[PDB]
Amino acid sequence: HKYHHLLTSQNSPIDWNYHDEEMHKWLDSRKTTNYDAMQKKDGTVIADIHIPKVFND
Amino acid sequence: VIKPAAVVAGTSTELIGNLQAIYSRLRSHSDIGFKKATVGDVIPNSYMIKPVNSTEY
Amino acid sequence: MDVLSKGSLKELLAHLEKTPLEEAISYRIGTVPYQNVLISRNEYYNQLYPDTTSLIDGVSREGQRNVNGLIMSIISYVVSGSGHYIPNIGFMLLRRSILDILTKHDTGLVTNNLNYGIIARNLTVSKMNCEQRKRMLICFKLLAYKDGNQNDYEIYLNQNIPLKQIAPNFIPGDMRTVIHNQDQLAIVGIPAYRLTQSTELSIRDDNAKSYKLGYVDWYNSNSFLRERSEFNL
Amino acid sequence: ANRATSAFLDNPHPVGVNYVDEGSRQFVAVAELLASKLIDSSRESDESNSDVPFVQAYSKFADDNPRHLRVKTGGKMANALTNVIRSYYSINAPAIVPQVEIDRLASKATVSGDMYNSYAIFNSVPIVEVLSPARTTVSIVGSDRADVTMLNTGAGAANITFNFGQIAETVILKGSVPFQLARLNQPMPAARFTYKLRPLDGPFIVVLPVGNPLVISATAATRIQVPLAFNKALVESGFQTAMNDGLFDIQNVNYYSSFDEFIISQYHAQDGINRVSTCVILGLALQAYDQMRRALPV
Amino acid sequence: ANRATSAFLDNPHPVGVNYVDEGSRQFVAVAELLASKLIDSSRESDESNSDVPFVQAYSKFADDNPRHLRVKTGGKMANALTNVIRSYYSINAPAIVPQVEIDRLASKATVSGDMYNSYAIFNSVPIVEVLSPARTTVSIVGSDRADVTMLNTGAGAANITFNFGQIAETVILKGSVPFQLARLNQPMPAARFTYKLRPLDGPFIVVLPVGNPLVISATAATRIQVPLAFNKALVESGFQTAMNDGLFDIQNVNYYSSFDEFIISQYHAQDGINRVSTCVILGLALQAYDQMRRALPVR
Amino acid sequence: ANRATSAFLDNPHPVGVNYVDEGSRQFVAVAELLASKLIDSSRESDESNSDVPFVQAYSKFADDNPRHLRVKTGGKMANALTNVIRSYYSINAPAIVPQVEIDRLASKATVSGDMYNSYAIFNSVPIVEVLSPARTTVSIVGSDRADVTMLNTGAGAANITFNFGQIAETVILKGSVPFQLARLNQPMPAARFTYKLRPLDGPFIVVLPVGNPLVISATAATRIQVPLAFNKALVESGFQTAMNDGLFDIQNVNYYSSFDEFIISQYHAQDGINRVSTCVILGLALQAYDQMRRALPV
Amino acid sequence: ANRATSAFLDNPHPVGVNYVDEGSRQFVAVAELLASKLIDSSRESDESNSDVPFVQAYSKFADDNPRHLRVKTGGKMANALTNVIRSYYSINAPAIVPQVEIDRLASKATVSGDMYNSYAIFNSVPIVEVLSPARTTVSIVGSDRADVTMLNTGAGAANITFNFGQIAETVILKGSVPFQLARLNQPMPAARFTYKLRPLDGPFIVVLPVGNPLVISATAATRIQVPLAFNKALVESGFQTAMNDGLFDIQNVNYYSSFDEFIISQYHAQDGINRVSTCVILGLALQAYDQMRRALPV
Amino acid sequence: RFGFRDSPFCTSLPRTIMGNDVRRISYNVFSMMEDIDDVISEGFILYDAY
Repeated sequence: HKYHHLLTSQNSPIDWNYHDEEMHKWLDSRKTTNYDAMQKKDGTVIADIHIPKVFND
Repeated sequence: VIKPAAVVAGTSTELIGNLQAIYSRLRSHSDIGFKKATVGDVIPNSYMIKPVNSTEY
Repeated sequence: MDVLSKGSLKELLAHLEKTPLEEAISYRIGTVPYQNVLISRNEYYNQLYPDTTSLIDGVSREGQRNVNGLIMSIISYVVSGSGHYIPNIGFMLLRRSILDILTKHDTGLVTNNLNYGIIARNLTVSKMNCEQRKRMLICFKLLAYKDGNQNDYEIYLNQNIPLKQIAPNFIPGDMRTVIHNQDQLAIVGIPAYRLTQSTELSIRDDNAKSYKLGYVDWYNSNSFLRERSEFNL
Repeated sequence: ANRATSAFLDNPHPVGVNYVDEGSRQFVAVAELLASKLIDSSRESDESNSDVPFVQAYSKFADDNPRHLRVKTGGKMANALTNVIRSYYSINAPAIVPQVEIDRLASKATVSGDMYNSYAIFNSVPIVEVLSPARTTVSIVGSDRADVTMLNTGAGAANITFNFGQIAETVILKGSVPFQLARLNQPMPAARFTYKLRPLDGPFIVVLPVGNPLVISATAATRIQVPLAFNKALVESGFQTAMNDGLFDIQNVNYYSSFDEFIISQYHAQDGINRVSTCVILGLALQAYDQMRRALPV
Repeated sequence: ANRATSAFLDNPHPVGVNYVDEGSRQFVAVAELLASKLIDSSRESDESNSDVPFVQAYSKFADDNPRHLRVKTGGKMANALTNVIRSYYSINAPAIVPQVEIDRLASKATVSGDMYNSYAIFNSVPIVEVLSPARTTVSIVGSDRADVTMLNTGAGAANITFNFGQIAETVILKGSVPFQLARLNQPMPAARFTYKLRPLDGPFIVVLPVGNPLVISATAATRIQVPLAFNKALVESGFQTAMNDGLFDIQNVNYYSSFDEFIISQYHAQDGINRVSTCVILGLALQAYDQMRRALPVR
Repeated sequence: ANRATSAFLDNPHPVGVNYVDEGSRQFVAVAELLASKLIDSSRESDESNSDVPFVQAYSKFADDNPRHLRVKTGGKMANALTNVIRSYYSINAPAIVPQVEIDRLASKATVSGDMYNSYAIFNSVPIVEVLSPARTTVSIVGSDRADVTMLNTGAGAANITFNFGQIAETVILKGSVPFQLARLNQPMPAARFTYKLRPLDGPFIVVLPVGNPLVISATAATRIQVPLAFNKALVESGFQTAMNDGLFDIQNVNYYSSFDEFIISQYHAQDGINRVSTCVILGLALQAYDQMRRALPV
Repeated sequence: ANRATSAFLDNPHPVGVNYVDEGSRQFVAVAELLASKLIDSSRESDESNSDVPFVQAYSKFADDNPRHLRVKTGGKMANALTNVIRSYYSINAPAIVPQVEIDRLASKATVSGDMYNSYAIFNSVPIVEVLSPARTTVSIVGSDRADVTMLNTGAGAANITFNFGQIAETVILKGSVPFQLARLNQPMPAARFTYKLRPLDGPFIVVLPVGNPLVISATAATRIQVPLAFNKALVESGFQTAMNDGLFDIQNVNYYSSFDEFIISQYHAQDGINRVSTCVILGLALQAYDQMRRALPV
Repeated sequence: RFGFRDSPFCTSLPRTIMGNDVRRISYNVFSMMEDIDDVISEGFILYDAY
C-alpha cells in the first residue's frame, strides 16, 4: 500500500499524464488509419457500419 | 482505496485529496479502455507462461 | 561434544552408526525458536544485546511432531550438538541408529515429501559456517540417495551456487568415495592455545565457544565415567 | 507536512555473520601486523640496496620465497583476507574459507584479537528526520558536513523539528545567520550563530523567520570501540580500494562514500549494535588490505 | 547595504592566561612524550602477550603500580592535564593545579618546552565581511571550504566587496561560472573560473550579473608556529574527545567544530598574536589527552 | 541547452619537461629519504639530551656540519630541490640546476628511481559536463564532494545528462531525495537514494521532476601509480607550503586548491598519461619539501 | 544525420565465467606446454624412423601408452581442453569438466599460470561511429584494414565526424586523394595523404569536397596483455579449427572471422577489461588446441 | 620425468587433493599436537621449518 500511494502521488516514478496522453493520441490515429483502410477495400457506407465515428470515449 | 490514502496522510484534508487523486486516475483509465474497442484493432490478452514439464526444484 | 569432534567423513559416518536416535532428541522442554530477544553481554556492553533464537543454537528447542521435525532434530545434533524436544516418538524408532534413519528403509519412516529448500531455511543455513554446511549436505545426500532423489539433490545444488562449491565429494553406496574423501568437518577440536575463557556476542558463537573450551576436560574424563555406568549392564 | 532524511542513513543492508569469532579475529589482527611489516621491509630494502629484508617479510606473509618469474600475490593469506572482506559486507557472500585455514594463519604471530581496547571518533552526521510544516522547503546535503537549507514562503514564522538520533554523542549547529533553537517545551533563547547539542536531549525546534533562506551546518562526533591498531587513514584507503577491486559487488547491497558512512548507517539500523562489532573487524581487514596491496600491486 | 560574516569568526571568547610559563610548557611536552610511550607499550603488550611493557609505562606516567579492582585513569598526571586543558580554553575556567605539582611532573622526562620550532598549515577560510547592495542576497556556509551564494534581483550588475582579513597567506577562489574580480580602484579583468589572491592586497570587488546565482568556493591556507611534536591528526581527535567528555562546557564560551576553526577564530580577534600562543599549548595538550584516553579506555 | 563544468578541470596548464630522467628521479627519491631522516632525527634528539642524531642527519643532507649562529638552510640539496619543483609546475619556469649537480646529489644514497611501483587513491570528482534543457538551472559546487543543484521550472519533467569522464574508477551519487538515473537509451529504474557508477559505462540521464530542487552529491575514486614512499598527508602539506612560499608564481599558469585537484585536471588534459607521470615526481618532491622545511624553517 | 558503424563491433555476446581461477589458468598453461612437446616429438619421430620419441610424449599428454588399432585421440587432457574452450566462448555453454580433473591435469608440469606477463599487438581497427550530414553517404568495409567511402552530393563541403573509440592506441589514416582532417576545436591543416592519430584525443572531422568520392584506409594497433608463450600465428590457426570442428556453435552467439576481431569487440563492450581477461585464456587454449590437433588429426 | 619408482618428488606440492585443499600445519603446532593419530589419517603439509 505504501508503493501504491507512491505510484499515485506526485513523486511517482511513472509520468502517468504523459503516458495517458500518448495513448489517446495513438488510439485516434489508429481509428483514422483503420477507417481509411476500409474506405479503399469497401465503400464509405460499409466503413461507417463497422467503425462508427460517434463512439470515442 | 482508503488503505493507500491513509497510509501516510496526517490530516483529513490530506486523506480526501489522496482519494480524489486515485479516482481521477482510475476514471481516466476507464475511458481509455472503452476507446480501445472503437479503434478497429484487436486487444491483446494477458497470459502466463509455464514450463511444459515443470521440475520440482 | 563427540559428534562435533569428528573431522573426517569416515569418522562422522562411523559415529552415526553407533549412536542411537535417542541421543539426537532432547528431553528438555526448551523454548520456541525464531524469536527476537535481548540477551545480556556484560563483558562488552552495558545495554542488552539484540539477537534472534534459532534451531541450530546449542540449546534444546521445542520441535514439531511431524517427520520434518525429526529430520531437523537429527541435523541440529550434527551441526550444533543438541537435539530438539519431540515427545513420544517410539521405543523401536529411538533404538535405531542415526544412519539407519537416514540411509535405510527398514526403519519405517517416509521422507520422500521433504523439501530440501524448506529444511535449509528452517535451520538458518545463511548463518551456518562452512563446516556446518558440509555436515548438513552430507545428511541431505544420504536422504536423497535412499529415496531415489539423486536428481533433485543435484538440481537443488544448482539453484544454490554457494552450497555447490562446498558440496561433499562422496556418493552414498560406494565405499571408494568414503575412503578417499579429504574433507574437514571438525567444529570442535583440541583448541589452539591462543583461545581464552572469554564470552562471545552472538548466541551461536558463545555456545560453540563453550563446546570448544570444555573439549579438553571432556576428552580426559569421559572414558572412565562412561565405563563406570556401562559395566554390569 | 514534509519529512527529510539523510541519504546514507536509508536502508542499511544486512552484514555478514561469519569470521567474527575469537579465532577469526586473531587472523585479521595477524594479517594487519604482517602487512605492516611488508611495507616497512620494502622501505628498508630500498635504503640498504639489498633485497634480504623484503625476502624475509614476503616469506612470512606468503609462505614462499619471492620469484622473479612468478607474480607476487601474497600467497594464501592474501586470498583468505580477500574472501573474509567479501563476507563481512553482506550476508549473501559465499564465506568459503575453511576453519583449519583461518586457524593456521592466526598462528603466524601472537596477537590478542581484542576489538575493544581503544576507541575511534566517527564524523558522519545522522539527521534521522527533519519535520517541516507547509509552505516550507527543506533540503539536506552532505554526510561529513550536513547543510540544511530552509525557505519560509508562508505568512508567519515556522517551527522546524530536528531529530539527530540517540547514538551520536555531540552535535554542533552553525548557521549562516543567527537563529533560535530550543528543545521541546523550552523557551527560545536569543539568536546566536552556534549551538552545541546532545542528541539524546529530545528533538530540537528551530524558528524559521520569513525571508532569506537559513542554512544550518551540522557536525557530529561519535565514539565506537575499536582495536588499538585501528588507523582511520588506512581504513579509508582500504575501503576505496576494495570497492574498485569489486570486493563489495554483491546483489542487494548499499554503497557508501566512505567507511565513516558505512559504520554509522549500520549503527542506526534497527538492532544496529549487533552490526557495529562486525563493521569494526571489516575496517581492520581493510587496513590490512590497503597495506598489502600497496606493497604487492596486482 | 547588507553585511555577512563567517559563523566561526564571530565573538571569540578569551583564552586562559595561566600555565603559559616555561615550567608549564615543559609539563605539557613531558605529558605528550609520556602519553606516546603509553600507547606504544599497549601495542607491545598485545604483541608479546605480557603486561610488563604496559605496567612499565603506566608507572612512569601515573607514578603508581596498576592494581586490579582499581580503575586505571592516569594517576595525578591525568588530573593535572585534564584541568590544565580546561583553563587554556576559557578565562572563566578555574586554575586549581598547584605549582608544586607542575614542577614535579615536568621533571619526569627531559624535553624542551619550545613551541616555535616548526610550523603547520591550517585550512579555515576567514571571511571577515561581505558587503552587498540592496537588491542582492549573500549566504556564506562552511569553514574548511566556504561557499558564498549570491543572487542579484536588481536591474543592473552589482558590486560585492570581499574582505578576507590580514592573517591568511593565500586564498584560492573558484566559481561555479566564470566571474570578474579585481582589487579596489582597479579595472576589471576578463571572466575567469579561478583567482589566486593575497588577503593583504585589500578588499576585493566581485561583479555579480543579473541572472542565475553565482557560487564562489573559497579555500585558505595559513602558517602558525608549532612545536615539532605537533600532529594535526592527533590534535583534532583530542579536540572531539575533550568535547564529548565535557571539559569544554564552561559558561559564556563559544563552541567550534574543529581545532582549525578554534585557532583561526582566536587569531583574527584583537590581541590574537597573544591568544595564538596559548592555543598552540592547548593543541599539544589535546594531543597528549587523545593518546592517554585511547590507551586507557572507559566503556 | 546549457553546459556546466567543474571549475578545477578548466584549462590545465602545460607541465615541465625537464628533470624526468632516471638520474633526476633518483635525486628526488634521495631527497625524500634524507629529508625523512631529518624529521626523525629531530624527535630522537629531543628524547635524549644529545644533538648527535640531528648532526649526522643534517651533515648527510646538507654536506656541511651544522653550526650555531647560522640559519641552517639545508645546503645545496635544499636549493636544488626548490628549483626542480619550480620547473615541474610549468614549462615556462627555467631549468637552473645542472645535470652534473643532480647526479652528484643522487649519489648520496642508493635508492631506486622507480616512481610507479605502488598506487594511491585520489578523490577529486571530474564532472566534465552537465547538459540541461532550456527551462532548468544547474549549478556545480565543490571538488572533493561535488554538489549539483538543479531546479526545473518547466511544465514537464526534464532529462539531464551527466558526463564523468573516462579516468575515474567509481562514482557514488547521493541525492537529497530519491531520484531516477539510467544510462543512455536505457529504461529508468525506481527512485533510489544512492547510485554506484563506473564512468566508463557512458553518459547518464537523470530525471528532474517539477517542484523542489534536487541536489546530487558526487564522490569519486581514481587510482594513480605512485612510489611506495608516497604519503597523501605529506604531499598536500607540501603543496600548500609550495604555494605559500611563492615558487608556483609563474606567468600563464593555473592555480589549484590542492594537489589532488592538480593531478586530476592534468589527467583529463590532452596528453593525460604523460602529464600525470611528471606530476607524480612533483608530488614526491613536495613531500620532501614539507619534511625538510618543517625541520629547517627559514 | 546518418550513423555508420563497423560490423564486427556490433552486439558482443557474453563470455563464460568458469575456469578462470588460478588452478584453471595453470591447466591451460600446462596444456600449451605439453602440446608443444607433442608436435616436436611427432617431427622427431618422422626424421628418426623410430616411434619412441612420440610414444613418450603421448603417454605424458594422454596418460596412456599409444596402441595400434586405437584412435589416439589424446586422452583426458584432450577432452578437458576441448570442453574449456566451449565454456569460455559463451555463458550459455555448460561447464562439464570437474575441478578435480582440472587440478590433477595441472600437476603434470610446473608453470606460472600468469596471463599478464607480456603483451601482444592486435590490428583490428575499431570505427565506433561515423556521423554524416543528410546529403552525404558513408560506407565502411573491412576489419583489419577499414575502407570508408564517402561521397558528397550536396551544394557545399560537408563535415564528417570520425570516432575510433578510446581503447586503440594508434590509428593511421590514408586517403585516395589528399584530404583535410583535424580534431575538435582545432584549425584545419592543408590537405595531406596520411594522418597519424591517437583515438583518445577525440572525435575527428573530415572535410568532404563535392567533386569526387574519397576513400580513407584505416589501420590500428592495440596492446593487450598476454602470457609470454602467446603466439599470434598459432592462436589464429586454432580459432579457425575451433569454428570448423563446431565447438563455437551455440544459441545466441556472434561469429567472427579472426581471433583479432573477437578480442577487440569484447574490449569495446561493457566490462571490456574483465571480458578481455577471459579471452586471453581462450587464446592460449586455442594455441594448445591447434598444436595437439595437428599432431593427432582426429 | 626421471622414471623413479614411487617418486617422492612432486613438481609442486599440490594445493588440492580429491577436490579439497591440503591442510597445512606449522611445525610448532604439530609438535604440541596430542591428536596426531587422527590428523595423519587424512594427510597434511608441514611448514614453518627447514
